[PDB]
Amino acid sequence: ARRRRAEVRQLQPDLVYGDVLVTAFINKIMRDGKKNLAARIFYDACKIIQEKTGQEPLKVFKQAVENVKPRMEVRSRRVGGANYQVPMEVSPRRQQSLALRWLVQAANQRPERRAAVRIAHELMDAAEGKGGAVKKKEDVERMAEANRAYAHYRW
Amino acid sequence: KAKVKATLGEFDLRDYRNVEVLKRFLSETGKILPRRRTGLSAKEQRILAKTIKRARILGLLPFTEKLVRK
Amino acid sequence: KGFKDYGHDYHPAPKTENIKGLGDLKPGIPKTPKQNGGGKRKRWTGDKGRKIYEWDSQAGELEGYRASDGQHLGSFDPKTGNQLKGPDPKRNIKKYL
Amino acid sequence: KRQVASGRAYIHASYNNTIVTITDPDGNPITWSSGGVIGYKGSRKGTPYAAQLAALDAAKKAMAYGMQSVDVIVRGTGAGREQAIRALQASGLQVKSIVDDTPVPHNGCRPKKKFRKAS
RNA sequence: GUAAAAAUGUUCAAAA
RNA sequence: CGCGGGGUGGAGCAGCCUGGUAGCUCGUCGGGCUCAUAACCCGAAGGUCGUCGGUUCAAAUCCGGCCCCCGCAACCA
RNA sequence: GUGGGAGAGGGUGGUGGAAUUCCCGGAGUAGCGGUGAAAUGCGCAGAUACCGGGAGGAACGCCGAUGGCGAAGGCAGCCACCUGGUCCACCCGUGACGCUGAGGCGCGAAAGCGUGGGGAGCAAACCGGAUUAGAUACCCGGGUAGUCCACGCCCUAAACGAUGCGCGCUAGGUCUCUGGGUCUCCUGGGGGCCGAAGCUAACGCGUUAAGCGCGCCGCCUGGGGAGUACGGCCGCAAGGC
Ligand SMILES: [Mg+2]
Ligand SMILES: [Mg+2]
Ligand SMILES: [Mg+2]
Ligand SMILES: [Mg+2]
Ligand SMILES: [Mg+2]
Ligand SMILES: [Mg+2]
Ligand SMILES: [Mg+2]
Ligand SMILES: [Mg+2]
Ligand SMILES: [Mg+2]
Ligand SMILES: [Mg+2]
Ligand SMILES: [Mg+2]
Ligand SMILES: [Mg+2]
Ligand SMILES: [Mg+2]
Ligand SMILES: [Mg+2]
Ligand SMILES: [Mg+2]
Ligand SMILES: [Mg+2]
Ligand SMILES: [Mg+2]
Ligand SMILES: [Mg+2]
Ligand SMILES: [Mg+2]
Ligand SMILES: [Mg+2]
Ligand SMILES: [Mg+2]
Ligand SMILES: [Mg+2]
Ligand SMILES: [Mg+2]
Ligand SMILES: [Mg+2]
Ligand SMILES: [Mg+2]
Ligand SMILES: [Mg+2]
Ligand SMILES: [Mg+2]
Ligand SMILES: [Mg+2]
Ligand SMILES: [Mg+2]
Ligand SMILES: [Mg+2]
Ligand SMILES: [Mg+2]
Ligand SMILES: [Mg+2]
Ligand SMILES: [Mg+2]
Ligand SMILES: [Mg+2]
Ligand SMILES: [Mg+2]
Ligand SMILES: [Mg+2]
Ligand SMILES: [Mg+2]
Ligand SMILES: [Mg+2]
Ligand SMILES: [Mg+2]
Ligand SMILES: [Mg+2]
Ligand SMILES: [Mg+2]
Ligand SMILES: [Mg+2]
Ligand SMILES: [Mg+2]
Ligand SMILES: [Mg+2]
Ligand SMILES: [Mg+2]
Ligand SMILES: [Mg+2]
Ligand SMILES: [Mg+2]
Ligand SMILES: [Mg+2]
Ligand SMILES: [Mg+2]
Ligand SMILES: [Mg+2]
Ligand SMILES: [Mg+2]
Ligand SMILES: [Mg+2]
Ligand SMILES: [Mg+2]
Ligand SMILES: [Mg+2]
Ligand SMILES: [Mg+2]
Ligand SMILES: [Mg+2]
Ligand SMILES: [Mg+2]
Ligand SMILES: [Mg+2]
Ligand SMILES: [Mg+2]
Ligand SMILES: [Mg+2]
Ligand SMILES: [Mg+2]
Ligand SMILES: [Mg+2]
Ligand SMILES: [Mg+2]
Ligand SMILES: [Mg+2]
Ligand SMILES: [Mg+2]
Ligand SMILES: [Mg+2]
Ligand SMILES: [Mg+2]
Ligand SMILES: [Mg+2]
Repeated sequence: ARRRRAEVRQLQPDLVYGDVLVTAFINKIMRDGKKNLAARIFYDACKIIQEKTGQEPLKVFKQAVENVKPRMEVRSRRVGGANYQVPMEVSPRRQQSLALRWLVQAANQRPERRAAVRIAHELMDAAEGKGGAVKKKEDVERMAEANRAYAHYRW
Repeated sequence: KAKVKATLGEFDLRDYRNVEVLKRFLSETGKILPRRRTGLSAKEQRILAKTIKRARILGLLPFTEKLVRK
Repeated sequence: KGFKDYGHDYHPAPKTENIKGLGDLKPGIPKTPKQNGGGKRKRWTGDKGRKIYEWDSQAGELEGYRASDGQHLGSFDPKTGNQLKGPDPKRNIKKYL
Repeated sequence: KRQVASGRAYIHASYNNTIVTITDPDGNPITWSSGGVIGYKGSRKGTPYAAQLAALDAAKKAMAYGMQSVDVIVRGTGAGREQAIRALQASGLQVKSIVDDTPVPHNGCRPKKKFRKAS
């Protein structure tokens, strides 16, 4: 805002895995202030992880998120005339926030039925480096460079 | 910094033939330099240029060559 | 049809009861300035009486604004009760009523 | 059709575009490039990034004929001139020398209007 | 020394 | 009527100059997104290549029947 | 009168390099150009970029400036010739010969006009492209008079310091150009800022006055109509008084 740099709210570490990064994800999964059904589903998914994935449903989460992080994004910018969308670097915590969001959306966008199964599958794929929210990241990066010329427009 | 007027003794500023004598007033590209860097007065800087030009006509003093390294 | 002037450059308000254009004609104030008119035209909210007429002196004509929004609704002949225009999108009278 | 060690490279950068042409010990072209040559077009040519790729693709081709030590002469005030010099140095070519020889009338023929504006 | 691009409509008094 | 140059995404339309490559703008669809609009930006449906046939692991390419539109010397009792 | 000073003062002739365009030659290839973004435009019939050679015209970069000169308009590379005004020093000459100035005469930016010449760049008009509701404009691509020279007209202007010229008197401080000299400063001419007293409607002016006085010319007397109409004069005309 106009005054200060807002306030970087802090997270209350997971209550089953404990971590301020596994919690936020549960915020997005959450709808209508239902922290309840939120977390719940997140683990019901971790379960499905084990099922076939004999891997830790904790790193399969850390990895996924990692593969879906926008190194650089393209943000608009009205110039002395028409508007140009400049390519810039994404804040570290900005990369996270987004990396997560898309995951959630990319999850519901799947043809699955149990929200757990979805948030489950997606995370697998996202970790494999080839999912739905992944395309988004591979893509949002494509935007940059494409408009690499307008580099001299960094604000 | 080093004032051009300084670095030299008693010279005839109306000597359109003394290469170096005059050759040392032409910036780094031939530009006949200002008092702010030569240090002559009104009546001087004048009679100076007049003569500096004369020398340019005789292939002695250059007209411009754009300094090297940019 | 048209005007009927002699030495005067503006049409006078014909006061009522002659104006058989609409029903119930009912007189009213002098609120809304003239186009530099020296004042304020003659109004006759009138049939309904949720309807207003102010007079066009140059024009010869009285023009209807709604009782509610205050939006120009037409121009009509005092003679007949046949309108003369379209509704002008661009003026409002309720700032004067 | 020849292959010379030492050569020369010219930089021309008008606010609309930047062109680089590599010559020889005399000034006779070996190859060139610029904004459009790369893949850009229009306004996105006066852009520095553009200039960059250019100077690169320029010398990049010069490599074929085997170019190494080559002076540099710059002409322009291009909103993308430096990148030219930079991209050059940072190439398989050694910037043997950098000079600025942008033409300039010693007050001669009247200019257009977009320029005559100075009076 | 250089913001592309955007027209136009309304009409009085209160103080001593 | 005879030589002999090509058909391709709906359209504009490159390779055939020495045989594995399904090229791109505009246009169509969503988006990015702007003041509207527009250049631009990214993904994308959009070409058995007319086809009976020879050639090959693979054929639009080496090439035969002419099927058709353009070019078409000239001729025309 | 004498001896010296500075200056883009004016006229004639001559001369230099930078750069633009066009031509010629070489090298080289897929775009250049341009804008807010584009398009028209130019380019495979080889353009843009580079190198070399040639022609031609116009203007004079750095010096250069709150700078100088001239009555104003106005004046700028360098060189020579012809020529004007002006400042200081010397107190040598003449001895009021001075100031102003209706009318008259000369000069007078740019544009414009005539005859002839010249024509690179720029550019009214004009043609295109975009923008826009339109765009007879702004922006872009082209482009002719004209700009340039000689001779002759034209005679206007925010021709502005919006301040007529001349002489005397009324604190200085500061910086700048140019002189003379018993060179931390004195002294004369000129260009700026801040400012005594004072004037002023205020804004501001102030030894360069809009201060304080005298001599002479010019002009004003409510806004619009109107710098129009008529008459007169001048002009090739446009027009001017
Ligand atoms: Mg000088
Ligand atoms: Mg009115
Ligand atoms: Mg451009
Ligand atoms: Mg613009
Ligand atoms: Mg409009
Ligand atoms: Mg109107
Ligand atoms: Mg209207
Ligand atoms: Mg009004
Ligand atoms: Mg009382
Ligand atoms: Mg002189
Ligand atoms: Mg002459
Ligand atoms: Mg001359
Ligand atoms: Mg030349
Ligand atoms: Mg021409
Ligand atoms: Mg040629
Ligand atoms: Mg063409
Ligand atoms: Mg061809
Ligand atoms: Mg060819
Ligand atoms: Mg050269
Ligand atoms: Mg040349
Ligand atoms: Mg004067
Ligand atoms: Mg002047
Ligand atoms: Mg003289
Ligand atoms: Mg003299
Ligand atoms: Mg004395
Ligand atoms: Mg005497
Ligand atoms: Mg005496
Ligand atoms: Mg005496
Ligand atoms: Mg005597
Ligand atoms: Mg006597
Ligand atoms: Mg005597
Ligand atoms: Mg005369
Ligand atoms: Mg004149
Ligand atoms: Mg003229
Ligand atoms: Mg003439
Ligand atoms: Mg004639
Ligand atoms: Mg002529
Ligand atoms: Mg011509
Ligand atoms: Mg001709
Ligand atoms: Mg032009
Ligand atoms: Mg426009
Ligand atoms: Mg418009
Ligand atoms: Mg408009
Ligand atoms: Mg407009
Ligand atoms: Mg133009
Ligand atoms: Mg033009
Ligand atoms: Mg004409
Ligand atoms: Mg004419
Ligand atoms: Mg003429
Ligand atoms: Mg007059
Ligand atoms: Mg007078
Ligand atoms: Mg002295
Ligand atoms: Mg003085
Ligand atoms: Mg003084
Ligand atoms: Mg006082
Ligand atoms: Mg006072
Ligand atoms: Mg003052
Ligand atoms: Mg004084
Ligand atoms: Mg003074
Ligand atoms: Mg003064
Ligand atoms: Mg008079
Ligand atoms: Mg009057
Ligand atoms: Mg009157
Ligand atoms: Mg007049
Ligand atoms: Mg008359
Ligand atoms: Mg006559
Ligand atoms: Mg005529
Ligand atoms: Mg007349």
